[PDB]
Amino acid sequence: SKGEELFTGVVPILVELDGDVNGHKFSVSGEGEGDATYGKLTLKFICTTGKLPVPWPTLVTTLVQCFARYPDHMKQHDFFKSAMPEGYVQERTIFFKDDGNYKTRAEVKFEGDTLVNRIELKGIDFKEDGNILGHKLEYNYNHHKVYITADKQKNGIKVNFKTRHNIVQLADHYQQNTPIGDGPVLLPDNHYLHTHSKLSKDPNEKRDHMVLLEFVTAAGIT
Ligand SMILES: [Cl-]
Ligand SMILES: [Zn+2]
Ligand SMILES: [Zn+2]
Ligand SMILES: [Zn+2]
Ligand SMILES: [Zn+2]
Ligand SMILES: [Zn+2]
Repeated sequence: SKGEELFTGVVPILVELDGDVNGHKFSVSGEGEGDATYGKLTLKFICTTGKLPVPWPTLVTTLVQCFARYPDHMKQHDFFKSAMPEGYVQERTIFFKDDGNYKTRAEVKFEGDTLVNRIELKGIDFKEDGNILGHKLEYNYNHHKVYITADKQKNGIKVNFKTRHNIVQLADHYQQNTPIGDGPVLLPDNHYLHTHSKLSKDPNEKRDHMVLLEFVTAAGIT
């Protein structure tokens, strides 16, 4: 697709999130770069409103799958790049086992050379002594397969996966992505993305933050 040509090199990224979980409002901003040729994302996130009222790892999935590396034989299945530069809307619900849920809406699109992911998140029904509001999560390495199928009536895709974070907390993620523009997109055969991520800290950063390194690779079609 033509969208694909936009990702041939290193692309700067801006990520922005306004959130409200059980009435606790906050905001996060992040920046870095993506290199789809390697499926590689490197980002640093800051909580601009002070202390994050939820654990950083619970926000990773919310905080740009257009940077996935699609092998050559699968490139006709890359919906995400095909929707660019006009972009796509990503809507998710995340159901935390025995606890609350997040509902999110994001617009992912190019603003000139910058890929911008602008998000709103609302979280409800969380328990005060649950794992999310009680901040009980580890902060290490994860790998999850992200399953994708076409949603042809909406000219987009439907996505599902599970996460697990050690305290273990389970979450079911359900996602729908729809193009912003009216032009043609690639509607994929069923496949999945390997999503491998590592969180860390910047030793010189005083603000509440997260450094993220992520490698995303499409698979599941022989
Ligand atoms: Cl994986
Ligand atoms: Zn925490
Ligand atoms: Zn809004
Ligand atoms: Zn493992
Ligand atoms: Zn989790
Ligand atoms: Zn994997």
